[PDB]
Amino acid sequence: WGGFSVSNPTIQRFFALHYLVPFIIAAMVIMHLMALHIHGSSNPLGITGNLDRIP
Amino acid sequence: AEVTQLSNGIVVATEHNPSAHTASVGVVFGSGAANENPYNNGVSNLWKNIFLSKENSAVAAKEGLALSSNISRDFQSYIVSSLPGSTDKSLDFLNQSFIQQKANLLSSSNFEATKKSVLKQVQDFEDNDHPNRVLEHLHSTAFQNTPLSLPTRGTLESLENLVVADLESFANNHFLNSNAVVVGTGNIKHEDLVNSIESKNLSLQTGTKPVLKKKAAFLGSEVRLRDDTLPKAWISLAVEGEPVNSPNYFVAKLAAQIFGSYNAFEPASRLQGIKLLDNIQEYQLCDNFNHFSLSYKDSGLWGFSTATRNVTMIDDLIHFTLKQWNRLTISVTDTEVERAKSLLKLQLGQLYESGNPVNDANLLGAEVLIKGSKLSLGEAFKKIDAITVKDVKAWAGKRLWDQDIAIAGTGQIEGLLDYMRIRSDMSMMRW
Repeated sequence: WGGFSVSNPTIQRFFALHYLVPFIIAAMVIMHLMALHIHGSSNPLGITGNLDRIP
Repeated sequence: AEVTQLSNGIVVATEHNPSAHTASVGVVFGSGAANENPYNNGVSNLWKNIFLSKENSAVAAKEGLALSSNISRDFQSYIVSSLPGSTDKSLDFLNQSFIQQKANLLSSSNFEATKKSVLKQVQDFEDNDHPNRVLEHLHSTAFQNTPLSLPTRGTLESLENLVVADLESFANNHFLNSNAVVVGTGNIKHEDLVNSIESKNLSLQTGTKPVLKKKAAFLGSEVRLRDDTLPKAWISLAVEGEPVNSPNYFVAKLAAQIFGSYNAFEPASRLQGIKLLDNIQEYQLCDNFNHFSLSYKDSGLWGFSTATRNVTMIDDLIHFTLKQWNRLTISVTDTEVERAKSLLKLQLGQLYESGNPVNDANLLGAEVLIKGSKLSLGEAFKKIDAITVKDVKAWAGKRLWDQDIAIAGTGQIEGLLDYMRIRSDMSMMRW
């Protein structure tokens, strides 16, 4: 809070952090895509997709 | 290339060659694998092989004669070779194999032996001759459910279902005077042959005509024979080409000469003045490639074949090649066209001015069956020189730019991208 209750210091820091987290999420999305990439997507059949891939 | 032709029922065609030492006489019929159906497919190949059977060859050998037979798509040939004087013995043999021994060749003992041989022939080809096998499948898919789709050697399935009757059926419908031209090449004179033929008479199924059918058509498609146990990837890709005797017959052949053929292992081949070579040699995209402009009666195929051990970069091989083709429409250079003119002439020369008479016989027969006469090399050279950059661009804009393709391939083709990706490379983006 930065004080006795949710007040000025809280709203102002919450805006600063609101602006910050979305860039952290973007970075995690890259880590997400990196982990997806080495194994590729799965498919509805739940089995290997290696015998028939399309670009 | 002396054009000598005479008709009196039978159409005789000869071509005298002072420097020769031998002569070749035979008959060329205007029917081939394209005049067959899915079920008797391989019948012509069968006829070719019974005509070359040991029995019928031992006879010709004693007479000092050699036997030749060629089964193509629009025609078939049966040729007899001999010394410049024994030209008459040759005629006695043709007169025999198609009027006398017609039954001796079709005996149960002979037919069964021949059928068993071509059966083993076609099998080894489908098992080991990958580049030709793939080229054959290019025709099969490009012209599916149309005449030009049937392989010349025939299929195993139809071959083992063929019986003596089929040969006769085909023979009665195709080995006819109206669908034939007696050819004579080497050093034999026109009159010398025309009189030796006029000596004998008869007819044997004359005044008949060959059957008719459906018109050949190109269908943008592909056939993939993936085999991961083979060491390479063999592929053929093409667009609808030019039918024999077409306004753009030569422009198409010139266009193919521009990208030519290549063999990675031969030093001089690596030095050719072909732009595409700059792109494929760095990462060695293939062991070899060969462009072609195949021409038939109703249609043709324009494209290329290639073999490679670079199984992880096939997409680059295809990409650079098709990217070069785009150039024919928008930026082929004057000097590329001139280099092709020279090289085209040289190739047509090596084809028509071959020292071998059997080759000339096939060339002569086939050509007169279609245009009535054989194309003079001097007239071909003039048409080739007349070709300009504009001509080439106009042709590619019609036949190449953003047009459907036919693809065929076998072996390690996992790296050959989907149809649409390859298809998209038939054109370039622009404003």
